[PDB]
Amino acid sequence: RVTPGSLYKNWTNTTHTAQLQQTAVPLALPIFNFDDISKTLNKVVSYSNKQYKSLHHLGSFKKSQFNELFQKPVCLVREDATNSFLKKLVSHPVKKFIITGEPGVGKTVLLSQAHAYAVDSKQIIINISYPELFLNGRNDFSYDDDLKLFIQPMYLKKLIRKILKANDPALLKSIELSKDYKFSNANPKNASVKPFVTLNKTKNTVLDLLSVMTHPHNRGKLMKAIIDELSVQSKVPIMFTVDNFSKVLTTAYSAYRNTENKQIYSLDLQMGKLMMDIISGETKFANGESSTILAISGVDRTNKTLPVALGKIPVDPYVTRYHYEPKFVELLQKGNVTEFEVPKLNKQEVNELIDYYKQSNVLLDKDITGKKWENLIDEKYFLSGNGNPRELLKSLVLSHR
Amino acid sequence: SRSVWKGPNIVPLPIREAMTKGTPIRTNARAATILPQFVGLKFQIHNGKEYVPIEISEDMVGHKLGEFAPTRKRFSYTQT
Amino acid sequence: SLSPLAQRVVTQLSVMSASRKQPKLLKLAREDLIKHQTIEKCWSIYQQQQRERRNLQ
Amino acid sequence: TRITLPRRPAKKIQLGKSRPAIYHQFNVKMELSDGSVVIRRSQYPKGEIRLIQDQRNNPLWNPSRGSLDRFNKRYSSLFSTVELSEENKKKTQ
Amino acid sequence: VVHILGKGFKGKEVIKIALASKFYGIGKTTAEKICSKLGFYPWMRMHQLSEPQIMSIASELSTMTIEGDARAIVKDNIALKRKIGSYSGMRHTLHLPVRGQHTRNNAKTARKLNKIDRRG
RNA sequence: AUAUAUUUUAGUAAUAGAUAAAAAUAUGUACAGUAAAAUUGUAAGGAAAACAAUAAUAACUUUCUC
RNA sequence: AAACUCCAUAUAUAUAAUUUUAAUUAUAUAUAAUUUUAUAUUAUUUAAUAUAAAGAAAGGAAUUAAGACAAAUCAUAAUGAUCCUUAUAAUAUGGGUAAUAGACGUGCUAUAAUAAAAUGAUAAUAAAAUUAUAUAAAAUAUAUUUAAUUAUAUUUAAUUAAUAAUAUAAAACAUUUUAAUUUUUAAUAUAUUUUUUUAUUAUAAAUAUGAAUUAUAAUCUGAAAUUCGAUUAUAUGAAA
Ligand SMILES: Nc1nc2c(ncn2[C@@H]2O[C@H](COP(=O)(O)OP(=O)(O)O)[C@@H](O)[C@H]2O)c(=O)[nH]1
Ligand SMILES: [Mg+2]
Ligand SMILES: [Mg+2]
Ligand SMILES: [Mg+2]
Ligand SMILES: [Mg+2]
Ligand SMILES: [Mg+2]
Ligand SMILES: [Mg+2]
Ligand SMILES: [Mg+2]
Ligand SMILES: [Mg+2]
Ligand SMILES: [Mg+2]
Ligand SMILES: [Mg+2]
Ligand SMILES: [Mg+2]
Ligand SMILES: [Mg+2]
Ligand SMILES: [Mg+2]
Ligand SMILES: [Mg+2]
Ligand SMILES: [Mg+2]
Ligand SMILES: [Mg+2]
Ligand SMILES: [Mg+2]
Ligand SMILES: [Mg+2]
Ligand SMILES: [Mg+2]
Repeated sequence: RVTPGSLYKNWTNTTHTAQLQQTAVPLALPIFNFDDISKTLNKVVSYSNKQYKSLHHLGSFKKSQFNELFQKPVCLVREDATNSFLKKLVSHPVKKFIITGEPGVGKTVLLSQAHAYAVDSKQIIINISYPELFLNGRNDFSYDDDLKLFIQPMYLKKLIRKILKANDPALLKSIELSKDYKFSNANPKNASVKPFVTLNKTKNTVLDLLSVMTHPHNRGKLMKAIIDELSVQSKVPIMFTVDNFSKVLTTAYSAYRNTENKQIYSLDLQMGKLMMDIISGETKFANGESSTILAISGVDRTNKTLPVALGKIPVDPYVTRYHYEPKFVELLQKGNVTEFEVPKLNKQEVNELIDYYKQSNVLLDKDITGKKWENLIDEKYFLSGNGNPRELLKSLVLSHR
Repeated sequence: SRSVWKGPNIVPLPIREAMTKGTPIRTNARAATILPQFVGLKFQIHNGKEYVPIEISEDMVGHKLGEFAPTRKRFSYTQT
Repeated sequence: SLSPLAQRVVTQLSVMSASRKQPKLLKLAREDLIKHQTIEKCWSIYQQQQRERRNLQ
Repeated sequence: TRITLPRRPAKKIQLGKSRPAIYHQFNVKMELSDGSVVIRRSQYPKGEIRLIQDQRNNPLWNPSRGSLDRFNKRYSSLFSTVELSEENKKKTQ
Repeated sequence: VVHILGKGFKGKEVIKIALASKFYGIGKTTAEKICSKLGFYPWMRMHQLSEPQIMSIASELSTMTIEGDARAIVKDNIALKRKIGSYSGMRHTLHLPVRGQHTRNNAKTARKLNKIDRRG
């Protein structure tokens, strides 16, 4: 008893997935570029078209945000938060960050900005938004024999596709291969004719490698090969990113069960192990400017692990595996992860946001009409808990109290 | 003693004399666990009112004696 | 038409019945028939002899 | 009221044509309680059977020659005769 | 659609849960163990199963003491109870509650299905 | 081992004996046989259900044998 | 009757070497209101409405008279009369008070998505009360390959208490999941909705509700758990 047009989903899903961004005012806002941050240092800025294209593919813009409020997802540049982070990324020798903060402070937004910057500066981006998919057991998996770990060839395929599409092909096909690669063919065409697909050293490309389509049991092998290729190449920078890395840290054991009924460890998987290797000084990328940018989510569980990894708490040895996994900490220490605290909004920034919202026509009538502007701003600041952006946004729009 | 450790529930009885010569054992215990040492001994277990004659088979070995002497009469209704 | 119990009874009945379970008749050639007769007669004689031996004893 | 199988018309066996009921029978080996095997013709399809309770292990047929099991299993550490002697005072009865 | 060991299954039915629902011998833990043995990802659906996987499941079910055999064990136990002049056996025979309950009022479920031939 | 085609089987049903005192075609003819009671027993079975058993072989023929 | 009374409230004073700390408290002693004042608007100096300025100022408990109902209690206890005195008095062992056709009250749990379940350790936020016929912390072991959870066992740290324990309150709020529901899944492509979209293929009246009833195994208390107790596990999964 359902039509195509009617809304059948729950609220959060509906807001994400039903395009109510359709009925919205076009806004001629400035464009996000790191080279011209001096112009737009503390102003709202729409992303470039190319950036948007890349960012959507990656999975930067998420469901629980209020990206439905505008024509397209929008951020502002911040001197204390985003700009400083970008500068650190540019300058630091290690280039290896974990974006920490309170729930709703704007970690994902920071990640999205970092991605956009990377896109601008001719870099490949391997984004893993929501590791919950590979960590929790809701897709097929298999123990590979060559690689001593469990591969996940539904998730992997999706990730490969994202990598292919998020990045431009000219940058991606500038990379020649280091080794030759045999794979099992899995086209609808040439199934009987071509039993195997072969990629040569100099002739073939990374783009071509990505476009390969194998059976599930070779997908993990393909992924491994791709990563190796990217590590080897020194022509283009590789930005690796993992958002909701908190889940990964806490969920040490996956929901998958091996032959004997017991839970599989995250490092015994392909994806989680690979990710950990990337984080640590192990799969070292040949080029400079090649970063790993991790991000915590307030959604996920909290425990002693991440604080212990960083310069926060001394290592209590007696706390349990559930609330403190030491292997993960050790791995984090190995690859010198310098954490980045996202600061809460200043008064001026809050004011600027409120002004933008007013321009876009999100503010309620009781806020605008018959009220001093400065007083309103102060109230908004108070209700957000002194500049938590999400909370502020909620107070503005989702209050109706 | 129900729990496997510390069991069974043992009671003093005239067992050896019954074993020698078929003299039924009039139990008023009802909470003594039956043992393998008395299968094929005649017991006369109390019912509240009247002692009930039973010959202990090998299927009874785990159970209590009072489980085989049903105290209440089988219920009926006088359809008036 | 019939219950499962009725069906099972019918099956049981069939087990006992000669309906469509029995082979063709054992036909013989005349020489074969003679051979059979000689086998049977000799056997019968032997059995009689044995009976007499036992009886005599 | 009376449960029946209602008869069809009977098939006329002609005089002389009546054939004896030779039922299908297998030669079946019965191994008794001890290793003594005996062949017997049987209608059920099983070439070999071995028997547990027979005349060859019954006391009536040779005078000259699992609740309990469960109990034994779960009161094994105690080892439960001496125990009988200990728990058998014949004063009270 | 997807038949396995005689029991029919609708598609999109999560395998372990479906197994627990249908087969008499198994609950939650047993179904999970079976899935682990066979190597299905948890929350895999019944429609996703290939034919060899189905056969392997069927084999696993056959190896386990389930369905009619499991039911029979329960029946045998109650028959044994009845055989000895036991209180529990007596209760089973008379269709009253067995587990030391009250029956001045509310003993309707027991009356309905405390038989010697229990399950159905 | 498996696929298709063409067949064959499975409609599962009682008498197997010239049946002989359970019940059923009550008039013809041909062939053959003998009932009942009482008694002694035997799972439920009991005075009363079913099944078993309960007069005599002299002479004769054939067969085997001392 | 009201009032004095108690609890709770506001204020003041006292005391507490601010390690028995919670001073944001506890407890003795006061004071405080059955609130006051003024402007108006209706009805006759007052009384209800409204407005204003002054205040922390707004509840609950106990107390339920006379009579009546020959209301309830001789099973809290006691006493009158009356009856029993080897029994209607006294002790032990077991059984019963838990029986089950129908019926009647009180409750509890349910019949799923403005509602159920997993999870949430720099442990979100309470109060009141108990612990020398005790309260039992941490930690080890088993159920259970990690560990947590829950349940037992092991063994008693601390305190007979503003000091330690019972005891990290729970809803809340947040992520995840949820059949009925082809209102979803997964194979392909697809892309500026990517924890997602579109296209084409295949996905065909009690559940992944409920927890009655029963089977087996363990554990707890006790000397003893059969009639007849309480947990945990693996199955069972009515009715609704
Ligand atoms: N920094 C920043 N954050 C914003 C802006 N606009 C909205 N946000 C909010 O940033 C939030 C993302 O915070 P995040 O740290 O991912 O929350 P978490 O997932 O709970 O950790 C969203 O909820 C947005 O509402 C902006 O212009 N800048
Ligand atoms: Mg996040
Ligand atoms: Mg089941
Ligand atoms: Mg008063
Ligand atoms: Mg203080
Ligand atoms: Mg009065
Ligand atoms: Mg009266
Ligand atoms: Mg009175
Ligand atoms: Mg009196
Ligand atoms: Mg008295
Ligand atoms: Mg007395
Ligand atoms: Mg009562
Ligand atoms: Mg009441
Ligand atoms: Mg519910
Ligand atoms: Mg403890
Ligand atoms: Mg304390
Ligand atoms: Mg808590
Ligand atoms: Mg129903
Ligand atoms: Mg349930
Ligand atoms: Mg429930």
